[PDB]
Amino acid sequence: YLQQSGAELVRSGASVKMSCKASGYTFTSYNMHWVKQTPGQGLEWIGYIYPGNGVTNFNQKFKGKATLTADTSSSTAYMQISSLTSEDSAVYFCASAAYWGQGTLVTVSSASTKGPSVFPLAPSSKSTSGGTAALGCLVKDYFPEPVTVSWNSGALTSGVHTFPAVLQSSGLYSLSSVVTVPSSSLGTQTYICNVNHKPSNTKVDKKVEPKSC
Amino acid sequence: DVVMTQTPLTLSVTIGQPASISCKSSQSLLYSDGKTYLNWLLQRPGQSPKRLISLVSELDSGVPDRFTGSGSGTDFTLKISRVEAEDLGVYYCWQGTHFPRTFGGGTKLEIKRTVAAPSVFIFPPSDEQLKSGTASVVCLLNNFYPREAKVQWKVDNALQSGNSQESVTEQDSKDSTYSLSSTLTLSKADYEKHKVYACEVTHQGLSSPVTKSFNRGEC
Amino acid sequence: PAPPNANDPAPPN
Repeated sequence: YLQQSGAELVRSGASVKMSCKASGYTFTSYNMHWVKQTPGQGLEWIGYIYPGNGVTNFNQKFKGKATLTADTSSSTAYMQISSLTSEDSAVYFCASAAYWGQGTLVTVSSASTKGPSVFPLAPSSKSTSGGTAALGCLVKDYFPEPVTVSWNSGALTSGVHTFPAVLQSSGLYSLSSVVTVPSSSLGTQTYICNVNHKPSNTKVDKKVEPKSC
Repeated sequence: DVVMTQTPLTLSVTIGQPASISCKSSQSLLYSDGKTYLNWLLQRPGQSPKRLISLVSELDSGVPDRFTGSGSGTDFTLKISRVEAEDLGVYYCWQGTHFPRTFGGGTKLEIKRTVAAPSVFIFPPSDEQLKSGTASVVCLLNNFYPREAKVQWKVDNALQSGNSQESVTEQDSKDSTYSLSSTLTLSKADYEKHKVYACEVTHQGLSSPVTKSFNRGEC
Repeated sequence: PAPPNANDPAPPN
């Protein structure tokens, strides 16, 4: 198991530092790799550090830009990338032995962060189909990606569809997260969408209430 | 650098079909300790990669025995004896023998299934959003196959263009369907000029187009 | 518990 640090917004020319905490295997017995995922979903190897002795090896493309370190007392690996440009916006993974981290999204931009507005998609007779009802939350006008959305503090996962964000003509992002549930249930169950946007330190919980129509 | 050539680019398979993916390296992957460091990964839609196979043929803990890896030297194959719905995603090979480490370009495995019509739902704008000066109307198409679908907005029966955005999910790992949202956005002033808001959906699973609609202010 | 195989060889000291 590899747990990476959260998404980052960083200015052009600045640096970023991200971490990867390891558990459940011998950290010092395997190379710790860092890998960039390109927009077209190719994977590109950056380098590794072998935590048993600190030796690093790099892709020539990232030499002089990437620094890799490993703290054996806390089983944590770090990658720093300096002099960032637009081509460095990507998801970055760590990988070691049989495991991959969940990825860290890095957006290189000089624009200010903006937290989302959250609005309910309320269920009604117009969002019923064959005995089920749909409801959701519209998460609008944030920058940069990502927002994470959970329902009922992560207790509600079945039938949830959190759509890929769209880019609005303003340059801000928007997404919706929806769930289908029994329509018989809307008077007794509570559906709360939990929206987190780390770059703006925004946390919103919104209870979605039915419309009477 | 050692180039990893993966084929095919896409696999479109039915449940139960065998599948195979080829990875050819531009140089031998035999290392001087006698091992061949060829790994296979699966990245399901929305997730990080997971390793399935290392040292050409050795399955990782928890990987179903439907998967087998074979090969030597420069030619390697991943085979699935019978595809299951959860096998969808992008498979990658990657070699650990040479510097830099390198990955194949990926093979996307998509599931072909029976046609399934969308369930269609519509959401009027919230009062919270209207108070802020904007009205977003959402049309949702849930759990359909194939992915092609036509969604048209009509406002007082006038066909709309230029004011909506769509987003589609990845294929579902359990039922192999897609879902889609279409969001019509207007200023409050424009929203308030019209009465009937409708989304009309055409899809191969529907015997005729489905319309969901509401009158402004009835909800 | 049989440790996972390496992805690639470790470097010498």
